[PDB]
Amino acid sequence: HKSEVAHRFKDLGEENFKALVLIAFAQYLQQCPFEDHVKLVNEVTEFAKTCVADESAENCDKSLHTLFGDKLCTVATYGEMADCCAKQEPERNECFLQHKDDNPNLPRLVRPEVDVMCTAFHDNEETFLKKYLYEIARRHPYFYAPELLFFAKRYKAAFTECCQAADKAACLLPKLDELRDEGKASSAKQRLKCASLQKFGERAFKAWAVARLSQRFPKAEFAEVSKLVTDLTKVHTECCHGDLLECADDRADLAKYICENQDSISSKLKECCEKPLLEKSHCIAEVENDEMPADLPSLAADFVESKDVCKNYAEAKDVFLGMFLYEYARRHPDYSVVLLLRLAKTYETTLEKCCAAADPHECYAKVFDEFKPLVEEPQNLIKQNCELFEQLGEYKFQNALLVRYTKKVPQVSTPTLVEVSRNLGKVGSKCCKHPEAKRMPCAEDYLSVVLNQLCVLHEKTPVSDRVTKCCTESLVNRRPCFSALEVDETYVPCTLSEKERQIKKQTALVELVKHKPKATKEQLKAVMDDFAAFVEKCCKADDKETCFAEEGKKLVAASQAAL
Ligand SMILES: O=C(O)CCCCCCCCCCCNc1ccc([N+](=O)[O-])c2nonc12
Ligand SMILES: O=C(O)CCCCCCCCCCCNc1ccc([N+](=O)[O-])c2nonc12
Repeated sequence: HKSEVAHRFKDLGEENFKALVLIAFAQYLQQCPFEDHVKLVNEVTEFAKTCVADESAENCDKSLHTLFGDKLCTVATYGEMADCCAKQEPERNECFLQHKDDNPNLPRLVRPEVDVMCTAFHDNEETFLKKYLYEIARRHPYFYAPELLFFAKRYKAAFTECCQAADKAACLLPKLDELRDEGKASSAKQRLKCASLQKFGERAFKAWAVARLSQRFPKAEFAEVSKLVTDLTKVHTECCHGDLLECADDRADLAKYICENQDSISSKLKECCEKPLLEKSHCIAEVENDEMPADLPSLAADFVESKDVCKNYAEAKDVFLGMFLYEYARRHPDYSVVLLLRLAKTYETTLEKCCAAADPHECYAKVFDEFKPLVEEPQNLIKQNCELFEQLGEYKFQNALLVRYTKKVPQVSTPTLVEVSRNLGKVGSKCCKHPEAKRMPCAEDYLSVVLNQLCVLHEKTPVSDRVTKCCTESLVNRRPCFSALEVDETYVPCTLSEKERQIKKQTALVELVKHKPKATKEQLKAVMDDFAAFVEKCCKADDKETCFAEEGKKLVAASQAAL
């Protein structure tokens, strides 16, 4: 047991050890140069082999925070992450974490042309892929390191199969702009999992987990789900605390376990558990929810009618609420996790109040009646925005929400709002196409992450106490806290693209609603319609920028005159 580097090296392999170590160095020291990290990665990788050969060799006994911190401390003074070294453990590693730059300073990543890129690769495949992990982990310091190993293998395959194609650009770019989209979503989706542990606790995270895993594996018993939750919570605690080697291994041992215990988990993991290691864990995560068992008793007899309701609750409070979550969640694949958790806390309060009572049954009898307005509230919201999407179209719909929510929160920065609206646009596409039954959990997967992305950015750049209240108040009732955000008060002041030529128009309107929030949907559409007539006329004159300058600062006091 003596060595922890060795236990990892043996388990993960030479190739993965090197990689996860590079991800971890880039995640802690984001501003530090590429060539310097590789130097250190190799230094510890060579050292780890030393310990595999002899576990009782010098400094092999040391923990990975003591080891990776020291190596990282070799130049780092860095700047605020300079004093992180003085701290001298467990303060040293704890420092590195709180100091992770979510909103980086780092220069914008500019895509060099196909032939240019295919010759940095091929020639030096090695440092090429090692640059990919370096640049991603830097700009995404909560990016699921084991997931990023799978992304590097998808990036290598898009290059070790496209640079050798008749049409190189048509091969590379549709897969390289897919891989780019898929990783931005994975960083956001994991940054929320982390926030759920850091800003809400182990119990909230574990509750989300019990709900979700119960929805996915309804055939599986309660003791089984509880095993997976316990293991899953371990992987993410480590992965979120920067123990990238430990969790990567624990995610591997869990993928393995699921595959050897399918009978007691699901039927839908057949091909998943035949796939290679990195694909395996990813497969199981994106797997389709299994069928809920045929027959099954009504929750009421076990959580309302039973005399032992307050007995089993006072005895084991968390187990009984876990069983409520498990039993409700598995019967409800149609409900979102967040929703199922509201019903669990709602129930928790009815028990906390009623089991103190002289007649608990006559007190908590009508509890499933508190649940109806809770379920109905989002059910109605989806088949509303879906009707509005089918009506207005992706662009117009986004503009409806952009205006609405800029009026509600002009404090939240313009690009956070434009990006928020553009994620909800995807709810209109991707989620409304689905039938009723699949739509609601589909909806939270873009909302949860976009409200949390907005929340996370609000730490580096705080502007409102009102927003900060929702970003903390509660995990689950975050969505209604933003929906019931009435507003604030009286403290308010040519071509080249098409998809982005829309954002240019969006960011403008967002700012326009920032300035004049009293403007009516009549006024705002009248200005944006006369905006369309500005670009249309000027992109067809034979004195191009002469029209943009003179006829542009012509509607400036025709919009400001429409006040
Ligand atoms: O799923 C993985 O992360 C990779 C593990 C390997 C695959 C195992 C099977 C799938 C388990 C799915 C459950 C994921 N747990 C989660 C907990 C808490 C929050 N939260 O926001 O509070 C989540 N948001 O999205 N997911 C969350
Ligand atoms: O699990 C749950 O019940 C919770 C999610 C249920 C799924 C609901 C899907 C309906 C369509 C919603 C689309 C419009 N809504 C919103 C836009 C913008 C912001 N913003 O703050 O910028 C919002 N905050 O709240 N709602 C927001």
